[PDB]
Amino acid sequence: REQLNLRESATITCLVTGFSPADVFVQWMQRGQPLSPEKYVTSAPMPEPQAPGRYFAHSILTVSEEEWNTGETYTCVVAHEALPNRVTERTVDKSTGKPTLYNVSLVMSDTAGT
Amino acid sequence: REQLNLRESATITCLVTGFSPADVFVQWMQRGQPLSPEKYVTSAPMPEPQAPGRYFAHSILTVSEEEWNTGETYTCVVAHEALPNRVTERTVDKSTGKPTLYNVSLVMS
Amino acid sequence: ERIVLVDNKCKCARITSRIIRSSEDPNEDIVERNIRIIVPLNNRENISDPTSPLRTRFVYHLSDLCTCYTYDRNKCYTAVVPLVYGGETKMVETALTPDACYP
Amino acid sequence: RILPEVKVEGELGGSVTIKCPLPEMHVRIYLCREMAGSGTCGTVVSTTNFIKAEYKGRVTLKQYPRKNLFLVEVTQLTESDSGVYACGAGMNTDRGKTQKVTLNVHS
Ligand SMILES: *[C@@H]1O[C@H](CO)[C@@H](O)[C@H](O)[C@H]1NC(C)=O
Ligand SMILES: *[C@@H]1O[C@H](CO)[C@@H](O)[C@H](O)[C@H]1NC(C)=O
Ligand SMILES: *[C@@H]1O[C@H](CO)[C@@H](O)[C@H](O)[C@H]1NC(C)=O
Repeated sequence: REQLNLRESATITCLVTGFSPADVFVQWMQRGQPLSPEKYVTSAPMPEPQAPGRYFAHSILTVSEEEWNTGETYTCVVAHEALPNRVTERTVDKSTGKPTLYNVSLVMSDTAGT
Repeated sequence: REQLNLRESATITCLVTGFSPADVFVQWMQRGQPLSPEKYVTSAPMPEPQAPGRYFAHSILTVSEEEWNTGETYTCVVAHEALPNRVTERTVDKSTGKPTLYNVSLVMS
Repeated sequence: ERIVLVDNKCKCARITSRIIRSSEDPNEDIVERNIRIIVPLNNRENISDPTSPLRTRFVYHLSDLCTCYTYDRNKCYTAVVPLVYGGETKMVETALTPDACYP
Repeated sequence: RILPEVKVEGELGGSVTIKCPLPEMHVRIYLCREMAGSGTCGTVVSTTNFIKAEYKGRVTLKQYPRKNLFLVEVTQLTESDSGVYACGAGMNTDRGKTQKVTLNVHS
């Protein structure tokens, strides 16, 4: 929250935990198209405190502050061996990550019906 | 309820059972004035399957489906020579059933 | 004691009914309507593509209750994710619902 | 939704193993002790290497694809292990439980 107050930049972090062994592939997509490695930086796979041999890795993506407030959904897609499909992904936008508004307009009609 | 979801017509039935002898008369009133004979149909008396010497009838009034939707009474008047005043009547409305109390339990936790 | 009148699993409505056995009085019984809609509150417009605005409307006509909001636990939803690793682009099928289906 | 509440006795030396159903598709299978005060469910045993802090080193997981019983065993009983242990699957823990059962101390 305090990072989206200076109105300078926003950092979204993709954290992959529990994977073994190391050397996992991670990248970012912006509205269904990938980005160059000049805007996101991944970290080397480091060991895990409570795990015998499981690891973890971080991938930060920095974007302009106004590029995140208007929408512009970001996705992090990763590909480690162990995945049953070998590829998975997650996604965030301004309306999903720690929102301050549950704008609900649920309507229910034909309660009796047949 | 099933017949009103077709959004075409509404069918009200005046059921006259348990009278004796025959020759019962049925009319369909609305706000005092009667309805045309081409709006309702009356069947002939038939004997009761269990009761030996009694009868029954029916009287179907078919109206536009939307017209049922706004109040509108449709009271059925029956004349038979055994009634205390020779005339009886019944009425229904869109609102003619019960309280139907809603019991909403909206949850935000 | 309750008949499962509806067990919709794509909009998640769980309408049902029963007859409440009141006292041994004249039959002024009560018929139950335990409708139980569950709101996802965090799903997307299409359930199978995480790129659309999230979700404002929740329409429940109980006559078309016998596009969806939720995800069927026994069903699998996937997508094509356009990864590259350099110059080539192997558009590979991802999983939007890891654990409801396996390769 | 199975509720096979059994009365398996326990003690310090005593060991009790619960039985649970498995989908066998290598999902997340877990045993979870529900907390009455919290109103939520806290995983005591999971598919991963997680073990509850109170139950560290005294619990064992035992999976048979052959016989379709998913069973977990507790080495020692401190007599405080009396609660709703529910098994299950899916990533979720609370809303995913398949069968629940409450174990017991002494007898
Ligand atoms: C909240 O939802 C309503 C209903 O569609 C919409 O008109 C309004 O713009 C929404 N508010 C915001 C801030 O998006
Ligand atoms: C519905 O009414 C019954 C009794 O009339 C009550 O026990 C129940 O709590 C109500 N349902 C709610 C409040 O969701
Ligand atoms: C978004 O919704 C459309 C409409 O059904 C459907 O093709 C799909 O769920 C989504 N589109 C894509 C390209 O995935």
